[PDB]
Amino acid sequence: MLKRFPTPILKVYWPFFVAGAAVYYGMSKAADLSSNT
Amino acid sequence: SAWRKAGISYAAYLNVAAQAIRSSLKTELQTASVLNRSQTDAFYTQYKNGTAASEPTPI
Amino acid sequence: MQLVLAAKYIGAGISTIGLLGAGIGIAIVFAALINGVSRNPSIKDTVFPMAILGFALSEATGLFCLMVSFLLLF
Amino acid sequence: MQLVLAAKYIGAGISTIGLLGAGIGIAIVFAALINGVSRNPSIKDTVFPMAILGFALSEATGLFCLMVSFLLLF
Amino acid sequence: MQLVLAAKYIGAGISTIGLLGAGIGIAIVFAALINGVSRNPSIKDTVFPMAILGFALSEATGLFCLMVSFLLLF
Amino acid sequence: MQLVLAAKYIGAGISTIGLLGAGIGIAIVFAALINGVSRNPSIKDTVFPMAILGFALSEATGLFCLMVSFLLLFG
Amino acid sequence: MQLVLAAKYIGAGISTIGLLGAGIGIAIVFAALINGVSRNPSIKDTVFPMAILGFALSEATGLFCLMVSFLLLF
Amino acid sequence: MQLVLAAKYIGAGISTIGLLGAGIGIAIVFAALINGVSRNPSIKDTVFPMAILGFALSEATGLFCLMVSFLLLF
Amino acid sequence: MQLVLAAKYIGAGISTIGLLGAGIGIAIVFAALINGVSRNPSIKDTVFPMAILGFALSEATGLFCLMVSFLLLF
Amino acid sequence: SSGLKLQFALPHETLYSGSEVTQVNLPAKSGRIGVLANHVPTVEQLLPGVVEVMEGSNSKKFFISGGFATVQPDSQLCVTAIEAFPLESFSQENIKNLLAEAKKNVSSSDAREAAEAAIQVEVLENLQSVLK
Amino acid sequence: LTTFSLYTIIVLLVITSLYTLTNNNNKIIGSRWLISQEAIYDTIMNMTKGQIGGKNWGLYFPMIFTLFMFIFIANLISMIPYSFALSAHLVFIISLSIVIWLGNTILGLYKHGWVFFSLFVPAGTPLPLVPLLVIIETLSYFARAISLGLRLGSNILAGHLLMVILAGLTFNFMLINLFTLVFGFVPLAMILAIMMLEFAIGIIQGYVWAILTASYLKDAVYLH
Amino acid sequence: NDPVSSLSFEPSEKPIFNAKTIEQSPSFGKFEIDTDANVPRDLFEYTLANQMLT
Amino acid sequence: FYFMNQLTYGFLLMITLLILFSQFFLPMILRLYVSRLFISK
Repeated sequence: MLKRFPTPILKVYWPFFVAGAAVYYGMSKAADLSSNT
Repeated sequence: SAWRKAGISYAAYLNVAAQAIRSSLKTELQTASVLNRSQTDAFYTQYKNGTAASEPTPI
Repeated sequence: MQLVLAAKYIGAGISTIGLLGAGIGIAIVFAALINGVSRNPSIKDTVFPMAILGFALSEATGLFCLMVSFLLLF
Repeated sequence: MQLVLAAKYIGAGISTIGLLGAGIGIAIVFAALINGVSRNPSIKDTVFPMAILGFALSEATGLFCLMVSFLLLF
Repeated sequence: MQLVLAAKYIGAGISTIGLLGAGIGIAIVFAALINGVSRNPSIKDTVFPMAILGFALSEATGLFCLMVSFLLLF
Repeated sequence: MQLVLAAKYIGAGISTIGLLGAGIGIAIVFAALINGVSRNPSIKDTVFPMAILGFALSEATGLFCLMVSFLLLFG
Repeated sequence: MQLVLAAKYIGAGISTIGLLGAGIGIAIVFAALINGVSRNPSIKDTVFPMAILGFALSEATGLFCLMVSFLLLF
Repeated sequence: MQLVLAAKYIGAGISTIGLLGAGIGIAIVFAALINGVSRNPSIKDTVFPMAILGFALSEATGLFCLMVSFLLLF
Repeated sequence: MQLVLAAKYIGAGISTIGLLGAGIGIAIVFAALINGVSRNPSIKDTVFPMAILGFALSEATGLFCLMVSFLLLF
Repeated sequence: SSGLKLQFALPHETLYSGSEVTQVNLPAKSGRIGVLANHVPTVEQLLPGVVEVMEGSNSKKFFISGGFATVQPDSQLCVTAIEAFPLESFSQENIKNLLAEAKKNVSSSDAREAAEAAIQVEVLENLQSVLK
Repeated sequence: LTTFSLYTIIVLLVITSLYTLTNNNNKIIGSRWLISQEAIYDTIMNMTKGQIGGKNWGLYFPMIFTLFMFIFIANLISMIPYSFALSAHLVFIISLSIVIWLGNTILGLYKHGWVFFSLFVPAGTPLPLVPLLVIIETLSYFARAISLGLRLGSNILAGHLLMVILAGLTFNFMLINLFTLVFGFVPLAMILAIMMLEFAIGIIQGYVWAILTASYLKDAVYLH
Repeated sequence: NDPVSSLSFEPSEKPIFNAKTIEQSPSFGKFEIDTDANVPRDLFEYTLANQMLT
Repeated sequence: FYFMNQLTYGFLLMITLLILFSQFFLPMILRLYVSRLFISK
């Protein structure tokens, strides 16, 4: 039913995750640069 | 009209057209040849080597 | 009236363009008629009035555009 | 009247585009004619007057564009 | 008088758009002609005269547009 | 003296669009030539000169408008 | 002065539209070429030189449009 | 300078229209390619390359129009 | 300044007019794929990727028009 | 080849075996096409219609009962037929109409039989067009 | 808690109460809810074979599924005239397209390295044609990534505003006309039609987004 | 059996190309077929009828 | 502008959906598959 049979969750999904992290670093500085508040 | 799905095949369509021309041909054109063309007494048996014997199905 | 008359003239000039569609209408109606009659002679008699009505309505649309262009002139 | 005359000229120039459609339509009619006669050479006599009528009707659009341009100019 | 002459320049420039239709009409008549000749090698002697006649009729619109552009210029 | 040359340039620029139809018409003639040659390899001798004539004729049709634009420019 | 340059720029921009016909034409040439070579592969060798010839002719029409636009600019 | 840059922007906007012709042309090339390949699966290998090149420079025509728009902008 | 921004707006608007060709092109590409699958259903898997390739190319044309329009805007 | 040769043949007896012809009408599924000399090789289905054999002597006509109109690159026209329409003696209005009226009753008998009945009515109407 | 964040919480509240909160029949059927998602699950699973199949289609299946779920749910409740749908900014749809492309290349650069640059030259286009094609190919890679994000969000914005603009007209019509009848139900009829279109387009554009992001994954994993 | 002579005879063979392969003929291109009339299958059926009758 | 609790949270959402699908209902669909497979045999 919800019997957890292990499947790839992080083993092969790393590239998009590290891409997201590389986005995040800079993704907050873009708002800081264009504060306009 | 439709002779592939609605009909049987191009052969049947052509045969029916030929029978149209022959049966509707004028009286003086009627002869022994057109009578032989109209005449058909074949029997389709389809030998049941395994099964499905048609038993002398008329032409 | 200077600007008004100028705009009326250019409006008639630009409203003239509906004759493009009227002509293409009549033209491909007649072209399809030619193709059909050349591919079947018997059906010519029953396809001719339909083409007649077709380019008649196309010319009616062209006349609508002509009327609109004309009212901008007078 | 000076700007009126200038707008008359520009509007006539704009209105002169209907001959494009008239010519392209008569030419598609002729193309259908010649394709049909290439397929069936026997229908040429039958399609000749109908196609001439279609040519006249298609060129009527160019004639209407001409009369509009003439009204714009003179 | 610079504005009227400027506008007649603009109108003469605009009038040269019918070249599209004239050229495409010549194109389609010759295209259908060449297709019919290739598919029917024995139809040329009767398609060539009407093909040329249709070409001339199509070019009538283009030459008339250029004539009205010329008279606007001069 | 400036508006006249300005309108000369405008008219020439709006006349240059005439070559569009001439080029595409030349090429559609050529396309039908290709189709006919493919559907009849033995008709090439008959079809090549007529197609070349149609080529040059549509080309002249476009070039006359090009000359109109040129006289708008330099005349 | 500045009005002349402004109209020069707008005229060059309008002249740039002349490449659309060249593109559509060269592409229809290769389209017919593809259809023909797909029909019979043997025709490709005898059509390729004249095919690219007509291709270059349509490209030359486009280049004429571009050159007129350039001489407008310069 | 105000009108000069204004008409530079207008000319660039008009010039970028070449991508319309580029897209239409590459698409008709693709359409003919698909039609021929479906009608002739064997021709695919020897009809791929010149089709690729042809729509490539059909897009290069629109790229030339875009470059004209670029120089108008800058 | 105000005329500069005004011409920026109109140049963006007239840059937008180059993507109708992109739409028509992607459409005729998909239409040709439908036609080819109709003729040759088996070749659909092989022939499909080129459809998306041509779609991407024509969309690239349309967004080149977008790039011109947007750079004209902001 | 010099002109066109027609191999019009009928299973009872062949009609033409390569006779020189000035022009041939071939009512087909798409439409009639005039082939008279050279032309291109073609394969086509002959819809029931008047295959008129135009010749310098006369333009004698024949309504075909069906067949295939195919062409060879050597200016050969192989027209295979079954039953022709000799001149105008083939014309017989009364029995054609009688068959059409009597058997349109069974035009909705049984799928294949119904379709063949409708087709035979259609070719009877074709004969009526040839009846004139 | 911005409008985006609270909307995102509402998304997951709906997500769990379709298939996670049935879980009682211990069968493959027994609830038509289960038939619903497995239909969608099967349509994308076979699509995963047809587009990504050959070595690792099932490996990357969930991202296409999760993204399709994300777009599907965000487009369902977006019609009500007060739907302040996705903050009326839709900037994240651009961000999702950017990160999807940016992850796509790193996978390409990781799995191919310098070979990823060979993707710009599929079959031919020799050295004279190499610079033209690599320019078109590389610019295209930026091109359809940004286009994917903007087209979805703008149309949702376009659909939402054409809800309101037509709605204001109906308010004008029903207030002015005294005794006639054909003034407000026909504008109501378009409102009924234009709302079905907006509901419909979101469904396919979610599918289109699913197919597209699938399409770019092929190019990253497989060089052609 | 072929009636080669007025008294002699021997069996002989006539093969029929399938509709799936008449379209694969090397010379199939020179015929301007139309997909509307489904010429391959009609040709195959007519071919079968004629050769079996002969 | 505002991205903190949405994009990182978006990937966390994808991870949660990944769990609740691939660890729960992918095994469920597979389990019914193999269940009926052994039911036949």
